[PDB]
Amino acid sequence: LLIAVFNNTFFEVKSISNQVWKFQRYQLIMTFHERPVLPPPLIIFSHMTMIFQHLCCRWRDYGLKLFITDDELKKVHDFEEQCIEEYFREKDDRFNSSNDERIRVTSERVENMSMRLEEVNEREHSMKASLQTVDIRL
Amino acid sequence: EKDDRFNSSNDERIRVTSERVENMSMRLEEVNEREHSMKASLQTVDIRL
Amino acid sequence: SWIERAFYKRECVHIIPSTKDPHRCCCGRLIGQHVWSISKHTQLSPTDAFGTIEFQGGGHSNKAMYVRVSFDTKPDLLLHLMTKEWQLELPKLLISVHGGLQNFELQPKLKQVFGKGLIKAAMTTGAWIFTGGVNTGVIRHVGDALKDHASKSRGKICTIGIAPWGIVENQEDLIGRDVVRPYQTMSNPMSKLTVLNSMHSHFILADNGTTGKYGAEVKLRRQLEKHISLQKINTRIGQGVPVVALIVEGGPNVISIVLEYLRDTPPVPVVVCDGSGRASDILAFGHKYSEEGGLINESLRDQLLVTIQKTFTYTRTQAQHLFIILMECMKKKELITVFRMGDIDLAILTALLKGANASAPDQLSLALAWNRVDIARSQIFIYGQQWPVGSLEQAMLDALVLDRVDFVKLLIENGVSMHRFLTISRLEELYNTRHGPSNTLYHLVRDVKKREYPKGNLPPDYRISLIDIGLVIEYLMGGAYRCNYTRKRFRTLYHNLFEINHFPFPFHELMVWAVLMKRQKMALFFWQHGEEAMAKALVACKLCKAMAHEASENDMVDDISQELNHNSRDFGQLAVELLDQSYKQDEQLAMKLLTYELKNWSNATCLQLAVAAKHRDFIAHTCSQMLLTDMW
Amino acid sequence: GQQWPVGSLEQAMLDALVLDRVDFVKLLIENGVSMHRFLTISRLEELYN
Repeated sequence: LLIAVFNNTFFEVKSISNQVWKFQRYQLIMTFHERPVLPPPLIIFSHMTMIFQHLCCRWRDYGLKLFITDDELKKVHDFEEQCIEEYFREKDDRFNSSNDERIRVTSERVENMSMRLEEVNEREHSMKASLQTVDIRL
Repeated sequence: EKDDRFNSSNDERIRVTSERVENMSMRLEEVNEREHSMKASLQTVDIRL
Repeated sequence: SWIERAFYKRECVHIIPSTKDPHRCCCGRLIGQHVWSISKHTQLSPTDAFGTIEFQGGGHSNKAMYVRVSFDTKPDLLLHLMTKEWQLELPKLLISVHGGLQNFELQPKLKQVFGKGLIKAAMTTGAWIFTGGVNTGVIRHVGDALKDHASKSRGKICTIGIAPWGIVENQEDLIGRDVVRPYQTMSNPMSKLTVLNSMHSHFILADNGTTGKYGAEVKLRRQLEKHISLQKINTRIGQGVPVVALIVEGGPNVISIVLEYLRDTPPVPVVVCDGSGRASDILAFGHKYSEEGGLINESLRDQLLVTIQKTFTYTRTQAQHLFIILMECMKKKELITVFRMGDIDLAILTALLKGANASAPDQLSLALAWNRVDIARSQIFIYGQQWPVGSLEQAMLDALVLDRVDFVKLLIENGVSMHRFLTISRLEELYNTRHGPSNTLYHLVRDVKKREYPKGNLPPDYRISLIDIGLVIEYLMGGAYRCNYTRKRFRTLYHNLFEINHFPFPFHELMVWAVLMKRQKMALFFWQHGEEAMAKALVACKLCKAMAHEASENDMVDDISQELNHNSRDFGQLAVELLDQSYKQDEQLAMKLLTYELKNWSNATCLQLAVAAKHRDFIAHTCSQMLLTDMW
Repeated sequence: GQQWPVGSLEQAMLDALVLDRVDFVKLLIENGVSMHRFLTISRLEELYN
C-alpha cells in the first residue's frame, strides 16, 4: 500500500519538486554569491578582514542589478510598451479567431439577417402589388 | 489531400461561414437601404398615375 | 375611507337623447340602465369603486391597485394619493407612452428590443410608466413586455395606466370600497368594450360620465404629468423630474400630442420609433428628409402629403392640415430623434439629459450615477460639447471613487491626463473614500498604528494619511523594502504642504491604491497604462498575497482571502505572460528588464520582486533559468 | 375571448393529472388554475386510485 501511494502521487510531487528546485536556484545562487571566497576551514582570515574593514569604515543593497543609463531606461521603457501592445492585441486576435466567438458572431448575424430579409420579403410583397397595379392601369 | 483535409476541417468551415455572413449582412443591408428608394419610387409613380 | 372622502365621481343623469339608436343615449349606455353638465347633466357624488384588483387568469397572478376619480379632479390630490396611500416614492423619471388605440402587430425583432428596454430603463432609473390603461395596441405590447419582465427579472415596474372608466369591460366587477375584486382577463370579441391590461400596477380610471367613449383621460393625464414635473427631484440642485414622450405608431391625434409637448414650458422632448408604421413612420420620413428643420423642399413635401393620404386615408385638405401640424412639430427638430431599425432606453436617457437641460457636468454626473458609459459617449461627449475648466477633473474624481472603470477609460480618452490630475490631496481623498466595494485597508492601518505606537482602535473620524499608507506597504511587502511615502523627502513635503505636489509616475500610485482597496478591474486597467508593468504586476502579486494572508490571520471572511489569492494569481499570470512576450521579442532586452534597478520600488530588482512574491512560474521560466545560469 | 364554465377547469386539471400530461398541467396553471383551491382530500385519493 505504501508502494501504491508512492506510485500514484509520484507525478504531482515530481513536477512540484522540479519547479520548486528551479525556484530555489536563485536562493542558492544569491547565498553563494554573498558567501566569502575562503572556505569554512580558512574563513577566519576573511572574517578578520571583514572585521578590520568594518572598524576602518566605522573609524572614518543585497542583490545583483545591472546599473544601466537613462537612454537605456528609455529603450527598456519603450521595450516594455511593445510587449504590452503585442500581448493585448494578440489576445484580441486569439479571442476573435476562436471557434466559440466565430459561432456566436455568425449566429447573431443570421439572427439579424433573417429578421431583416423577412422585412425584405414582406415589404417586397407591396412592390409587386404596386407593379401589378401599375401594369393594370397602363 | 492536405488541401482537402484543410478545407473540410471544422475550423476552416466556421471561418469561411463567418466571413461570408459578414459580407452577406453588409450587402443585404445595402439591399434593404437601396430597396427603400425603390418603394419610394413606386409610391411616387403610383401617386403620379 | 380617505379615498371616498377626497376623490369624487360623476354619474349619467340626463334627458336620454336617442340620437341614432333609441337605447343608446348621449353617454352610450342602455336607456333603462341609468341609475360634463352639457347634454349629460351629470351629478357629483362620492366614489364606490376603488381598492385592489386580483387578475385571475392570463399567466402570472398580479394585484393592481385602482381608483375611479372624476376627470376634473386637481392633480395634487391624485399625487398625494400615490405618495401616501399607495406608498409610492417620488420617481426620478416619468415615462409617457402614447400610440394608436387600434390593435396592431410589429416586427418580432423590433418588438423584443422595444420590450426589453422599456423594462430595463424602468428598472435602472426607477421610473413610472404612463400608458392608456386598456389592453389595446401599444399598451398590449407594454403588457407583453412586462410579462417578459416577470418571467425573467425581479423588479416591480411601477407602470400606472390611465384609462377611461366607461370603456372597461365588467364595470360591475370593480365595484367596492377597499375590497379585493377578482377580474377576468377574458375579453369578449363581440363587445366593443376592452379589458384592462393584466400586468399593470396601478390604475387612475377616470370617469367623465360617458360609457364606451374616449377623451375622458387625456386632460387629466396631461395635467398630472405637468404637476409631477413641477415637483423638485431629491437632488435639490434646482431641477424638477424629467419627462419623456414615448410614441409607438399612433394616429392623427398623437401628432397634436407631440405638438403640445414640444411647444411647452418646460419643453418635453418627444421620442418615436420606426417599423411600427402610420404616424411614427411619417415622423421618421420627415426627420431624415428635413434639412434645416422647417426648410423642406417641394419633392419631399408632396411625398409626405401622398403618404399621409394613403396610410391614414385622408382627403387632400386633411393631409394638408396634418402636414402643417407636422411642420409646426419640425420647427423644434432638436427635441425629436427617430429609432430606425438596424430601443426604449436611449429614448428615455436622452430625455433625462435635455429635460434636465443643465450643464454637461450635470449630465456626466447623472450618467455616472446610472452607470451608462455608452449614453455618455454618444450624447455628452459628442462633437460640439463645451466643457468648463476643472469640471472634467471633478468627474474623474467622482468616477474613481465610484468604481467606474469604463467611465475612467472614456475620460482619459476625452483629454484628461493622469499626470495633471493626480495630486497629493486628491490621492488622500481617494484613500479616504467611503463609496465603492468593501476593503480591508482599515484593518491594515489599525494594525500598523498599533505596531508603531503600542491607541489601539483608530477613531471613526480618522483621515488616513499617505504616511500611514506607506507603513501599510512596508508591512505587506516585508523584508528590507522602503516605500517612497516613508522616505524623508516625502515626509518633508507632507509637513510643508499639510508641480512639486504632482506625481512623476501617477499610474504607480493608482496601481497601489487599486490593489489596496480590492478593486481588481481598475488595477488591471491601471496596469496597461503607465510604465514599469512587470514591476507593478509583481508588486501587486506580493501585495495581494500578503493581504490574503493577513485576512486569513485576523479571522476575517474567507471569501475575501480567496478573491485576494485569485487576484494574486492573475497578476502573477500577467507577469509570466509579459515575460514570455519579452523573451519572444528580444532576449537581451528581456534580461535588462529583469535586472535593472527599480528606483520607484525601493531600489529593488524584478528578479528579486518575483522571488519575494514567491511567484514560482516566473523563476522556472527558461529565460530566468538561463539568466540564473549566467549569474552562476 | 373564450368563456369558461365554473368548475370545468378543475375537472380538466383532474383529467390531465390522471392521464400524465405535464404540458397540459403547465398550461392549466398558466391559465388561472391554482393548486391550493383544487387539491382536496377526495381528489388526491382519486389520483391515488
